[PDB]
Amino acid sequence: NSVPGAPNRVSFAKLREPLEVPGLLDVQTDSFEWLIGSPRWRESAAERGDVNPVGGLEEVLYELSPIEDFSGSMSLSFSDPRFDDVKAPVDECKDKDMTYAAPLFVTAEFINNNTGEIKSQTVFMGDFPMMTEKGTFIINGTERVVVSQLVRSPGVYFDETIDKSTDKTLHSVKVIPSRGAWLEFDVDKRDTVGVRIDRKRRQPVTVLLKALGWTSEQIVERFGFSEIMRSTLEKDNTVGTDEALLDIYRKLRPGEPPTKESAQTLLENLFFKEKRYDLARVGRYKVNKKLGLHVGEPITSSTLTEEDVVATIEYLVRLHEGQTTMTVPGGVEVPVETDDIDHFGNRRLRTVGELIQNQIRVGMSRMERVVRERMTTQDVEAITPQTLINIRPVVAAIKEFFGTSQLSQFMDQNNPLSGLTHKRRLSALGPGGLSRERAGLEVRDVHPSHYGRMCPIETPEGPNIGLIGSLSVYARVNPFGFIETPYRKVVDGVVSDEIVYLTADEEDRHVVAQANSPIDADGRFVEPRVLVRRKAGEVEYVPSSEVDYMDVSPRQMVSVATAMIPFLEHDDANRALMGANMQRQAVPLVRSEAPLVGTGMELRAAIDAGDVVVAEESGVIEEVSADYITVMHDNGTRRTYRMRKFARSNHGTCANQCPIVDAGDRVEAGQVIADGPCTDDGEMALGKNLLVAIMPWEGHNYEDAIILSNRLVEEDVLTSIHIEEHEIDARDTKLGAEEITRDIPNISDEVLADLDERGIVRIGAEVRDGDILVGKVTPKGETELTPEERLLRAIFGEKAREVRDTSLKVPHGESGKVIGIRVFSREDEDELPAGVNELVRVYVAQKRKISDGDKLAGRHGNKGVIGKILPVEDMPFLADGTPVDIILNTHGVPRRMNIGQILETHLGWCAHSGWKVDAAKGVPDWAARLPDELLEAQPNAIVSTPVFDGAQEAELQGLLSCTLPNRDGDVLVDADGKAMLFDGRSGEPFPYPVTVGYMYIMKLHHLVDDKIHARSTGPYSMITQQPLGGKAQFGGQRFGEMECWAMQAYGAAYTLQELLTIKSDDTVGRVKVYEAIVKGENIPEPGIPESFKVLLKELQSLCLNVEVL
Amino acid sequence: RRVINRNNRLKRLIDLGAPEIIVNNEKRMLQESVDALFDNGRRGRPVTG
Amino acid sequence: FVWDEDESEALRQARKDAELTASA
Repeated sequence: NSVPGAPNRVSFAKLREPLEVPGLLDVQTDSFEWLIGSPRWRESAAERGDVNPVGGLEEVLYELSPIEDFSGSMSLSFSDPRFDDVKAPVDECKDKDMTYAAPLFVTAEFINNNTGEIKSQTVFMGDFPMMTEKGTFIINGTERVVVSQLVRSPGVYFDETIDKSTDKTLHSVKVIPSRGAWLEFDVDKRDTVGVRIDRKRRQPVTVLLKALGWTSEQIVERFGFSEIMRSTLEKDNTVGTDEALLDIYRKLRPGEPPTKESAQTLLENLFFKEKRYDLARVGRYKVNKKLGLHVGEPITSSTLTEEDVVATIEYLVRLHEGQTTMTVPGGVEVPVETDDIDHFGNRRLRTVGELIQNQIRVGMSRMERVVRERMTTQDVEAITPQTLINIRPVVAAIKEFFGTSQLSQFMDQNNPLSGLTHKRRLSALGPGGLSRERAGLEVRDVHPSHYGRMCPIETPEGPNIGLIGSLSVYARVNPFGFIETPYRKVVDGVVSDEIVYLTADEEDRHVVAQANSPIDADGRFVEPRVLVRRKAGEVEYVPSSEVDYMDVSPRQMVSVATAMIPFLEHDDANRALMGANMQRQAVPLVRSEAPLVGTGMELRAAIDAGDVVVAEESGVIEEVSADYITVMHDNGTRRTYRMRKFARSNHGTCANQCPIVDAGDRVEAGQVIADGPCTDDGEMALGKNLLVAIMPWEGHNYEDAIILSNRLVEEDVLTSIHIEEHEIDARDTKLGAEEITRDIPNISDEVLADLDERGIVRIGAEVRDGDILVGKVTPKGETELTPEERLLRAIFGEKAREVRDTSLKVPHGESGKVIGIRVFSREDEDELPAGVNELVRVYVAQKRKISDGDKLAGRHGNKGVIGKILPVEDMPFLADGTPVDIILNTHGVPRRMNIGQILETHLGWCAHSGWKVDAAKGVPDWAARLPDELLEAQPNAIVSTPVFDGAQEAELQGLLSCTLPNRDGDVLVDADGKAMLFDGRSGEPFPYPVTVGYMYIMKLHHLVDDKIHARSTGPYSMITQQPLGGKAQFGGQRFGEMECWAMQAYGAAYTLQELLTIKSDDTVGRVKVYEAIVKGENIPEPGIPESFKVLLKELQSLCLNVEVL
Repeated sequence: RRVINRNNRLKRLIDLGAPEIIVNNEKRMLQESVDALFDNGRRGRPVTG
Repeated sequence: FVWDEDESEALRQARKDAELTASA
């Protein structure tokens, strides 16, 4: 529905969602946006209530600004928070290699304090990181990608703690103010007070409490019952806040004349210093959140308060003791209890500006924390709002930040969603964040909540799962890093047709209704009783009659990627998420196809590619051609909207962007306009709805073995091309520099008879390996040779030159046609790194025509190598001739799970083949229901279904029974799954019926050349001359130690030894036997651990002398 | 080096002669520095580039 | 008595040894 270019992949909606697809993607941006704070977002936020939100900026400004000296006589302030505007299709930078950005102006204002005066100055600030419609930032035509680090909400937090000693429940809580130090109270073993602050032994609190002014009375009074503390007033022995205080204070420093400071100053400072003591408003906010506190209090500050301090303290006491709720004076009550890290309300998440903002923050700070410095020194008088500016270091970082911004991580432009996934991708680790070398599984741990939060399934994978992820599906997330699941907030067998974005918490209080659930068409789930998670998410049954809220659909904590394959309910999650991640590693070959089957996700998902040239106006078409297309913006109005092609990925792939229609036709904004990449008929082309079947065969689909057609070739089905950029600079240095001529020493002809006038050939030109390349050259040196030579040269007049004959030449597995020409000169002004005056970068096609053996696959994780190629003929094949797509061993699924593969595929041939319900007279019962409408399948046509919703077996099965028998109204197929092809070879019948079908799959960014290597020899650590592994190099595989042990298990000695010597780095035998070799002869028998020799020396060295004899 | 600077040095002192202390000072100082040779802050403040 | 406990021990060495550092 709601789809301009809509077809219909007819699905199986047994259900309904009034709700509809959010926009995801939005995300950050918005932030950014908000961070910015556009009168957009401004409007945005602005709407949906929202008092006085603020572009993540200001703030900045005001969180410091305005300004002033320490002399209290020069007053600066700010203003004009804002920017200018970019200067490119970005696309420009893209090509133009720089990054995309737009200038910043802002208008602070200094003011004397003496006279007090005026120094505004709408100062420029910075051209700036300018996002993308992809909501992104492709530094210098080059973007990484940032995800947010999950972050359990900071704050003073609570628990019981037992002591096997006595087992007593020394509960407690910390304090953790942003940037504010620490200080914590803790159910003492023996009486009483988990006093000490951010690591200071312990005290009698009140010494601090009283220390601020507290008659031991006042407490006991308000705090005698409240007896354990009474002990505190006991052992507290010492008195006089001050007496303490100062004494404390020593407890602080320690050792120092307790000046009144000791009596207060820093103390307050310490944590009454929003000057520096600076928790988090949201926390701040929290806080109240903690405890129905001031609450009625649109507040904001680091305003520490002994007030609440003690408050929650006696909270402690009251609890350790067991006590439900209770209301502090005024402060409405709170049911007592510890806390949790685990749950997610415990647990916010970060976001750009936020970051940024932090970054930046110090940035100014920094750069800021200077004018101060200078402010002063910067004599009064003529010292303009300018005079003292220099954000430079800011962007320096900032800018920089990206450099280092390890979390910005180059968008794997391998497929769309893949890139997506990358988007929504989410963890909580790294810079300042965790260091997996320190985190208990729990980190990875499951837990209830979780639903409607992030794909249960997917995750990292190596030592990595339970560490990272994304969102679930819908539920937006807090203006403060917390999900926003709306719900079927039910009402009296009549759910309240109503979103309710929810932070798990709260909520937690509430009643877990069930999607997939039969209402009396009214909310009135027709049963009296139901189930539902409870306090512990206690997925508990119950009488329908009682919940507050149901849900928002089925399937939600899901991921998109998650959201992708049915039969789940039959299939290994392991295997699953496996396929999940898998999913991505398709490889947009060429053909473009969609599984005739597949849910709705799909392009409606894919649309969220938001990539395809896609309508902008109900305009009629206009001129068209594969670069763009003029667009009759029917307001007269037009715009030859463009279209890209032949431009590499992060992974070597075109810019292709295939059209749709006709320069004359007529259509309307937002509707499609032209695919391109992973973009089958407006849709991730992703595989091949492909026959094949069931046998494990002649041992070739065995142990992962895999048996594969061939026609394929021919068919071509399997290829695209791939892209290196091809670079090689012209440099500058000692003996001269790095020329790029075309002349060359005793170079072959043609070898040159090929390049351009002065080096490399010309675009779209074919090659191979070795193939020389550049037109480079460099001075050689100056250190004589043997007369012998020269002489020799005199002998052959080959009057040698003297220049470091230098250039480039094609390595291995390499060919195609000329492309790149990023020949960019320093000298030609083309800014570039030192000692260089230019550089080109180039590209070449190569259509990868799919080797067998390799690996592909599709849904049901159901990965699959690519064993053998196999000619057509020679092939089991329709009794109607037509043979397989390939075949399939058995076995795994059993010990695996994923049989939908089976079903789905049944299905496959089905759809692929269509049918019609011959319900006629009446009803296929199992029919008697369901998307009726179908009734049939026009042999082969569009077919989707819901996730946790779709027809059934029997049905499905019975669907089997159903049919669109072929030409000869035939169905070699059995209402059964197993027919009986014969042999494209020997040919005869088979033993028994033949299970078979079809399956779209996908193809792999992982094969030989990805990893096709060894190494005969090459470079060698100018230090530990080991195989200098490298590009030019094959690396030359390293070796293991066990291994060695293996030897041992034999003792080939030598062998190993040898190694150690040889290929290890036997300078000699390397040379030496290398010779031998060269001379092929009873090899220079293994010598001596040489070096080892060193040792000795090495020893001696320390008076160490000794010896064997 | 260092050493060299030293034996060369407080050595080269010798020769001259004076309230030794001086020499002691180095001397040990040397020793030390040596030791350093042996290992660094192994004793006391390890030297650090 | 609102003292946690092992200020000594630790503080007593790091004091002690600390001195020891004063040997350098």
